[PDB]
Amino acid sequence: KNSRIAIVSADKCKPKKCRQECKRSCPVVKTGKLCIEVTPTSKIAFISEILCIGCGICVKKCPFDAIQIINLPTNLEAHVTHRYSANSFKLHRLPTPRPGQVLGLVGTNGIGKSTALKILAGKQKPNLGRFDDPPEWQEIIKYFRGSELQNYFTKMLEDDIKAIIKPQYVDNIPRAIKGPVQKVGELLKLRMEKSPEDVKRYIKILQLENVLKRDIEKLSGGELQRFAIGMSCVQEADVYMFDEPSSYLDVKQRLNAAQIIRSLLAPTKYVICVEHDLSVLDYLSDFVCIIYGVPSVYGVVTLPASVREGINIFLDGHIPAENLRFRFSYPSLKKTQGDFVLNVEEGEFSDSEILVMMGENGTGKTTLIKLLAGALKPDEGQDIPKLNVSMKPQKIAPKFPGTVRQLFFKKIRGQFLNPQFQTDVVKPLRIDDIIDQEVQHLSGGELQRVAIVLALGIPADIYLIDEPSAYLDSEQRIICSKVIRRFILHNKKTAFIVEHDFIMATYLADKVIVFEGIPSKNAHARAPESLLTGCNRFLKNLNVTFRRDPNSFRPRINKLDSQMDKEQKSSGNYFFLD
Amino acid sequence: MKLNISYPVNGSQKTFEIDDEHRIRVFFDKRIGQEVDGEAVGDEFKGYVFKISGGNDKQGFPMKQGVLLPTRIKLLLTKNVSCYRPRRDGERKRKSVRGAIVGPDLAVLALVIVKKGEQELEGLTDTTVPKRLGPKRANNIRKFFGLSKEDDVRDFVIRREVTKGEKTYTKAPKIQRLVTPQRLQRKRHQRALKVRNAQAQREAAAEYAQLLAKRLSERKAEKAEI
Amino acid sequence: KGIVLEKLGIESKQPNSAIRKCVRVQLIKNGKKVTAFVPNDGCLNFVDENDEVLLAGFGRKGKAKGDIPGVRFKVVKVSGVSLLALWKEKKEKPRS
Amino acid sequence: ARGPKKHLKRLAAPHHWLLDKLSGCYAPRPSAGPHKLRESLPLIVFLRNRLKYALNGREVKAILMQRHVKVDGKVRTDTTYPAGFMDVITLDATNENFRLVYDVKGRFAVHRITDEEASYKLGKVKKVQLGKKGVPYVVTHDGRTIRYPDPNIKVNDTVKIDLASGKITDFIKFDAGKLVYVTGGRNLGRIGTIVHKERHDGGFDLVHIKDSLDNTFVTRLNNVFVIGEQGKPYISLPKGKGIKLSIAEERDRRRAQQGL
Amino acid sequence: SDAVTIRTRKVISNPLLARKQFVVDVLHPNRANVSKDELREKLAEVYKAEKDAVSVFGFRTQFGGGKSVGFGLVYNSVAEAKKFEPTYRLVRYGLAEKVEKASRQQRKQKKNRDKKIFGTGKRLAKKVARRN
RNA sequence: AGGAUAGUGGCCUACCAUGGUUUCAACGGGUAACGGGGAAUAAGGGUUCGAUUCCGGAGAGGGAGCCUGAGAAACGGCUACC
RNA sequence: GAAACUGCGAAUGGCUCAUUAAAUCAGUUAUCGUUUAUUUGAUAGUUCCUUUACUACAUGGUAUAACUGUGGUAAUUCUAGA
Ligand SMILES: Nc1ncnc2c1ncn2[C@@H]1O[C@H](COP(=O)(O)OP(=O)(O)NP(=O)(O)O)[C@@H](O)[C@H]1O
Ligand SMILES: Nc1ncnc2c1ncn2[C@@H]1O[C@H](COP(=O)(O)OP(=O)(O)NP(=O)(O)O)[C@@H](O)[C@H]1O
Ligand code: SF4
Ligand code: SF4
Ligand SMILES: [Mg+2]
Repeated sequence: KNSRIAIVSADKCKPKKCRQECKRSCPVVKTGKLCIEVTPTSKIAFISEILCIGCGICVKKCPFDAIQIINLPTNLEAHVTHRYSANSFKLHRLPTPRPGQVLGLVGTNGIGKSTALKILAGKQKPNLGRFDDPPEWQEIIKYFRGSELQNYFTKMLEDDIKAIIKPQYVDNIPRAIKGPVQKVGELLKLRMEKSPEDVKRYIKILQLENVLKRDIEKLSGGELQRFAIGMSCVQEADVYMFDEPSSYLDVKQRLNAAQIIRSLLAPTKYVICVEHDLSVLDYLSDFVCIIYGVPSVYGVVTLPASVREGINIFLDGHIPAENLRFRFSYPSLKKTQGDFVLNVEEGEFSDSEILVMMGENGTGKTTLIKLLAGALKPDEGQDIPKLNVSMKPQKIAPKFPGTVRQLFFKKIRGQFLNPQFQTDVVKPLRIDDIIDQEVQHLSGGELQRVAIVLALGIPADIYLIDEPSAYLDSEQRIICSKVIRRFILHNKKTAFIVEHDFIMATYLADKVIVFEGIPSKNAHARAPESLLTGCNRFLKNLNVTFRRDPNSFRPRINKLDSQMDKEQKSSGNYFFLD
Repeated sequence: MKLNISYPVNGSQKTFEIDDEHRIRVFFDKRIGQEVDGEAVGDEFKGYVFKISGGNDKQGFPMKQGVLLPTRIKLLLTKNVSCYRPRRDGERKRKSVRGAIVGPDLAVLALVIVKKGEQELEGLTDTTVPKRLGPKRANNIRKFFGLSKEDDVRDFVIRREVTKGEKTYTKAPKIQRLVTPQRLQRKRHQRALKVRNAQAQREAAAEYAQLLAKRLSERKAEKAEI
Repeated sequence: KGIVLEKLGIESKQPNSAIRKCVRVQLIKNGKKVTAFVPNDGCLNFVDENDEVLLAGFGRKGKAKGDIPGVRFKVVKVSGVSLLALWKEKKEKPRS
Repeated sequence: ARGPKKHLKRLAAPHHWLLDKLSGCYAPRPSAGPHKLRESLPLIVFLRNRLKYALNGREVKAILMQRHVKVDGKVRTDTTYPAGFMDVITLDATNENFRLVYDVKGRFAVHRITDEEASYKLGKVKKVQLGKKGVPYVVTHDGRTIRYPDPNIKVNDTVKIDLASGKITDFIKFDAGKLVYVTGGRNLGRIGTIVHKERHDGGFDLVHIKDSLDNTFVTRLNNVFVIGEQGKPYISLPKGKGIKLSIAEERDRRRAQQGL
Repeated sequence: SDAVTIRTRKVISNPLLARKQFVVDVLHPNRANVSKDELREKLAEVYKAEKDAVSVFGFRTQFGGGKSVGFGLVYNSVAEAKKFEPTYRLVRYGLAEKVEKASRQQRKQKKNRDKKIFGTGKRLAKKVARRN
């Protein structure tokens, strides 16, 4: 049912004063194996993890109440809302779509969230870990009766709650539905019903005023994520869902997205977000609802918490229920397309070193990469890559039927054969499932990790990388970034890294180029200067600032205007403690 | 610091983002209520004289009236007194509130005015608010226009139209504390009722005297027989 | 309910000459060292060192059952399954 | 516990409202009124349970709120108003009139009365004192004070009240040779005229009573309340006539003779 | 169907509510159950007041079968019936239509949200608009 | 004799007196003790249980104080300290 | 007819039994030692105390929420001015 385990350290958990009863009255200590290791000494009582059966006998008769008792995460054929078949991912609790407030749903990547959202929508129905008969709603209702969803699901059965979801991926929505006409224009008009004024408010407060005359396919994923959310938003419906809305978007444009999501919530409506967030989930949701488990094996959803409190528990780890641990050169080229002026400045693209890009969505960072690789251009002059070019795509919704192993044969596993892909991930979160299994059915951070391999895979040094933070969280992001840095610094390469995330940029960065200008008009890429001044340039134009969380070193965006915000505006610094 | 000025006669008001410490060196070490000249601040407020009513310091705490000390202190606050509103009846609460001594730590001085100077301001001097609820009670109506007490109230009443678009109309205020036939009927009925009560008590006590008399006759005269 | 300590080989009284195969158990609640008999034929190989077992008394209320010195308790469940169910091949013991 | 009790459960209420154990947790607490809590009977109880006119509380409220029914010929719109002993419940439903008078078993039967009897009621005088400005006054069992009474009317006597007016139309003195009803307790809803009274200093004047069959008994004076003269009761008595048959006569009359 | 035979036992006239109240007893061999709608159709043969003016409700079948007991009402006019009959029965009869609004706990949540806002609350929205 | 209470009253003040309880078991200690209405068992007498659907009491983490109301020492009221 | 002001309600209920042994408690009195909102029934024609001018008694004054608009704070059914 669970794995009970002991924990030790406390305020004057005094082993020297106590005459150590823990050691004196533990059953495992008195049958060979030393579980609790202690003496009359200056340090703390040490107690093992693996050995401890549970019991809790030491807890009761330890003289001070130092040693508490915890329960660790393990599957026990309990609940089980759905599986696929066997040696596959399962899920246990889908829950309270509590209304009148937006519901945050957080976890490390490939944990079930998306699947749960689909289940809530009523598209990918659950099966209780069994191979069900034709529409067996009855049985599932009986299984989750005595609880809120009985009502919800029965309503869904008679479509008195109409379904809508923002999909996980972005590249699939333009390709699947080949519309008669593009733009925002008519395709939005056919989607919307609600009213004339609300749509005007949405598109206006979304600060676009760009893609009103332009086809979707041309639009970059960021301006495209935006459209996706808009299409989800205006659709007249009872239920509302946003499966990872705030990925590869600007820091300024994330907040107002959140506040447009907020628009829908109040009058007896249900809203369900998913997000891998910094501290922008402060505004997204009211009710954060963490999910734990093992990636691609089992996932359990904890009952909802307050946003503040929930984010704070996600960091340390332990909670009221369980305990999930957690913690050379290039010239000034002038490039154009149709409704754009993408200019570039001269720069020093040094050997054995990184290069950091930032900017607003539509600042031209992305097409640059395409042109460097091979697509169109130039009308006057360029510098060909010396080293073999290596490219990373943003619009990732691929199709290689069969399996991922087969697709891995197109790269090679036998180069700098000592870890590389294992150092990225192998022991804690595991890669076995990701190395097997289809790519069609794989989720965000794992699909993204597919592309992180397709980079240090074909023989190549000069590297183009834009938005790896797409569909990843603080667990998967930081270690991955560290690994990337270790790769390109140790064995002599050059890489043009482009991030929207603050931690994934600043923990790596050294030379920082800055994009500048208004979308669907202009674009200027400023030369690589210091990390401080460049970052200020990036953020002075966007008009937003951060606060380092003093205990843990973590970014927290400010509230547009505030007491500290104004000091930062007047001083200039948007990053403390280098 | 930010400033919030409001001219009471016209009913206009505006904020002013005032940076630079030398521009606001006069306001420090002063109390709420005291008059302050605007010539020392700058040229836009030259000639004006400002009275202060309240204010808010950092972290959005108000300045309590004349309570001294330029620091946030914890005070009991009851109903019918400033810087608090009670939910439950007779609920007293302790809240941290700052004094009326103006210092560096302030955020918004809630400035009012006294005298209008030589220069005219942009927003405040020009515009004037229409004062919303006009006199409801009869005496206040009579004092607004100045009608002594023999001009009638129905003809002289404050008005406001309501143009919908298709079908226009004009709803008016109800008056209270005003004479009608109905009140005169009520007072009359009250007095009459009282009179009827009195007469009924008078008539009732009379029969008691007769019954008592009869008792004295039948009983006390019967004692002479034995 | 209790854990265990070790398996025993209790030398039985006269005339009933045998070995009884009991277990020393440390409980959860007080955590007192107790001895406890294991019922049925075989069935000492089910339980191991460290294992959650729910004990019952014999019947006699305190003191020995019959021929076993010191032992005043039997068992009921081991890993929350019942020894009776295991002896009779009905149910299966979990690995953990 | 920190003030008055507004709720009231079933079971706690008296046995003589004929409240079934089931079909509810709570009972109607009688509102603060003329009569006491335990002795009296709510109007809701008189309507849905006894007369069978209304089924729910809804219906009762809908009947009461349209005036029609009235205790003492007065509106009386509240649901749980305590209608007690010897009260006239005037209804407009086909000119029906009702008097609350006790039965054999100490309950309130649906006893109809004439239109002439609806004019008046009775009342046991509980105290007689001087009010303000030396005016004497009486007080009945239902709190109906009457100003300027006759000096003959002393404590324990009965008064005939006119309803339409707060006046004393008649009074009857307390002794043997009068028809004497008895409320309260064991001998509740009986008639036996009084044989003789007993004084007892320090409260509790046990009166001796003798019914028509000469089965004498004793009751406490506080629960005793007279009615009229011998063979001339001022109110129309119900079936039974305040006699109380033994279980033998019950098994003779009520489950043998009455059958078809 | 066979026999049917409606029997309105324990008849009480109710002047104070303008109705009659009675016990509908039915003898229905060779058919499953009694059906209220059919009894509404056929109760007007004895009383004569259309259908909606009358009303009925309240039944249960006897053990075994062939018979059904029930408790019911007959109001005189339609308006009286509308105003005195409980709201839910009208829906069954098809006169009124119940506004199918939000869940009970949902309404309670709404109430709490309304408690949490002082005054009308348009001021807060306007303040937010000036802010951004 | 005052004060204080809606009030009697060592309830509390100042003065005066030397009393009150008790082995027909006070005073202390324990209670895995809220008290009753009852429950289990029953030849009769009893023995054991009664947190628990009714009455009464007490407390809303521990204590102490208080506003407001007819009514609280209230806790889905407040105040401080732990 | 939302909002707010006023008036009532929120001391009933529901929950648990930790303390508590002549204390709670049961039956049983008493308040001629008392408070009692609310129902219920009765209930102040004598206040301009110069009822000789005295101010209106065809019935008079003080404010103030919701409100319009200007904001403060990271934040709570925080609230500041005008
Ligand atoms: N149809 C399917 N067939 C096989 N495996 C699946 C299928 N759907 C999901 N999975 C697996 O279930 C895991 C979790 O699914 P999902 O809820 O989409 O991940 P996630 O937690 O939303 N990831 P992310 O949104 O990037 O954080 C993935 O690791 C998949 O390997
Ligand atoms: N043929 C075309 N005509 C007009 N616009 C185009 C065309 N092709 C691409 N674009 C857009 O021109 C923009 C150039 O900005 P781009 O470099 O893509 O920004 P970005 O780095 O993608 N930032 P983000 O959206 O946050 O990822 C893109 O947003 C494209 O969508
Ligand atoms: S834990 Fe309790 S017992 Fe083990 S050492 Fe610290 S104090 Fe002594
Ligand atoms: S918990 Fe059970 S096992 Fe882990 S230490 Fe205390 S006793 Fe030994
Ligand atoms: Mg996913």
